[PDB]
Amino acid sequence: VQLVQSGAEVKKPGSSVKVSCKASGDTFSSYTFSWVRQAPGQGLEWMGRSIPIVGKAIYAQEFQGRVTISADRSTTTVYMELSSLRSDDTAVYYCARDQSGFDFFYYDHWGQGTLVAV
Amino acid sequence: QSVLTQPPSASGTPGQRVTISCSGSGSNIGSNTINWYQQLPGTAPKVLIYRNNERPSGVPDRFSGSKSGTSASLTISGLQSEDEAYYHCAAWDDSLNGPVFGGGTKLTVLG
Amino acid sequence: PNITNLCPFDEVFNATRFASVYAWNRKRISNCVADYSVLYNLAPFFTFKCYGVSPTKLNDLCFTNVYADSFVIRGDEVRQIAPGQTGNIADYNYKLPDDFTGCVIAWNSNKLDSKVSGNYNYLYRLFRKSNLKPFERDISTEIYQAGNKPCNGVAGFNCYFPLRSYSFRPTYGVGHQPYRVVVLSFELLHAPATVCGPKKS
Repeated sequence: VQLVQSGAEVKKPGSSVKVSCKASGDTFSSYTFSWVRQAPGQGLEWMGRSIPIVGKAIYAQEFQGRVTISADRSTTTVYMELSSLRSDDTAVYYCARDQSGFDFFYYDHWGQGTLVAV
Repeated sequence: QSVLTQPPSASGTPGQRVTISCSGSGSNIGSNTINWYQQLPGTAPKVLIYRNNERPSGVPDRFSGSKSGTSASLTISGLQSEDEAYYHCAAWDDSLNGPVFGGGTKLTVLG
Repeated sequence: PNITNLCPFDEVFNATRFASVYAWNRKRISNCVADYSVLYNLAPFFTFKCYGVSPTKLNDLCFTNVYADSFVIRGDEVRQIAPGQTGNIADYNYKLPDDFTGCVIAWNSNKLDSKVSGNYNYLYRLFRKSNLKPFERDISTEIYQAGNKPCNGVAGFNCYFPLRSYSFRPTYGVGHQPYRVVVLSFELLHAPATVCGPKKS
């Protein structure tokens, strides 16, 4: 696999974020894609999941609506849009690729994301 | 912050067998397997193990994972000095229909 | 009756990956000698019905040409694959004619097809202007304009995506699990035979 994303940029509270992740070397559509953020040197917690095949997406119940996830199969890309940023969102964001949607093995192929400071 | 509790730090000397445990609740960890992950310092974190018993290609073998209901334990033998990093436990929480990750440990390899 | 040749039913029935119902990968087999004893004697077949010929005297027949088409489905619509039956899957994705002569095989496969994250490799279409002629594929993803309003590009209201996906995870109950479905279609002795089972004596 070959994963890439946008570069690191710094914002201010009350702004919005458009961030993108691209996968190459495989069939982009067939695999679903997960987005997870992590504060620098802190714990891990999942944000959302997106379906390149259909476009249906699922988000964390604690963060419904305020964030949105989009995917495109013709250009083979995934995007976050972030709204109402604050100091709590200072974190690095990771787009992970599922190799198998089974408990035996999952969530392995996975990239280096983009850091965001608010 | 998650259901999967985790002590914050862990230590290990060269040639020492060390054990690290991650526990949660029977709703998710007592009914589903556990994956373990490695946040290596400064750059992209890497996978450690999936399903607690089998490993990917190219990863070394001194890691030994085991599951006992709530408690999943990883044991390290012949720990090396470059392994100081965050270690995390994850599981597909079925109550929230999503993945949940542990608090993480600072594995420090004392010289 | 030696017998000499063989046919790869372990290629189809033991295939690790199946196509969804929108682009079912029909495979035509010819010059074969196929034994159904390895098939029928298998344990977990929870649904084995046949229409044109009885499932007992299969081994003593000759087939002009055989098409084996395999896919996955939800259990609830497994009964819909019957000839002439209507509904959703038997009306917009893949349907069988009344003069159907082959027969079907459906069973439960939660070993590998079940996905804890759900069905995001398979799906089943919901929207189409016309009922498809039997045994006809359909791969076009033309956006189905629902109301009178024309629309291209993106989704909306009265403008819907023509594809919807299942979700086969172990928490789903019986009838909601991934049921593999294979269908054998053939013409019963109206041409020189190229595939026949082991003519037993």
